[PDB]
Amino acid sequence: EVSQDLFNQFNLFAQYSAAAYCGKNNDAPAGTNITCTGNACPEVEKADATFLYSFEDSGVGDVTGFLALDNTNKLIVLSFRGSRSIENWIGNLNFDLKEINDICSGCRGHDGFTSSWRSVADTLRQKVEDAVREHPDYRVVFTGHSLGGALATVAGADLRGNGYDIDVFSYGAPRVGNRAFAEFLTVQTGGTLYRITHTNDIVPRLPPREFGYSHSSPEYWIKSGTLVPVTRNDIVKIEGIDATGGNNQPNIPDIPAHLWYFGLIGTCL
Repeated sequence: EVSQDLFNQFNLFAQYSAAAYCGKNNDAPAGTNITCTGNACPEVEKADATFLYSFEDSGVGDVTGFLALDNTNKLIVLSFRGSRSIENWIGNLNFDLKEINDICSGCRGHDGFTSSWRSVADTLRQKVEDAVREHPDYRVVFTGHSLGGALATVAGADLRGNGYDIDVFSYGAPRVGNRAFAEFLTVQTGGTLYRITHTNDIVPRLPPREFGYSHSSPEYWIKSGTLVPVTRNDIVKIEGIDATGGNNQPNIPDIPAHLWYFGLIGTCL
């Protein structure tokens, strides 16, 4: 159900997302080869991919990630790590909205996601700008898993428009705000958001719609199970804001489903 070219992209960026968690890169010197433990990011190691800027517990909501240079794939990748211990994050998750009129008219988004990014926006926007300068030809891609999918989606919605297309690839990210914010992210030009979901992952079901939240469209749903290899025939595109029968279905959600996106993610062997 999706193309090989999209599958390969989905795969790479899951690993850039898995590398946020899986070591060396929570803070390591610039220009250094990006590497993971326990086979989390072998397509990243295959490339000439190095760090530009590593950050850790930055900003108000403690944002951890790395900005990278990938000369093989010709990318400029800004990756965000989800929470260090996710089970707790989910449970402690507050559903408070807060306005974000600077991103889009009449848009409210998750107050925490929104304030954390808002707090590192200027340093990170800056760092992304110098990379664009140095490599005008390179594709600018934001990505993250979980909470990092949120942050990469909120940073993508906010930085697009300044002359460089921003592609977002988010893995099991939670909803990020209201219908209007959903509509903005569905149609916001200057980049494509690839909201990737997996079977019954619980994170995408949060925060609930009942608290004023909506999802972007479309959705790329992986149907293979936890710990099952993913192929191009296991992903199906699902169209419609708040669409159903992809992750958003009435059955019992699950945590282990959240840690398997193409491979192990959100946790390091």
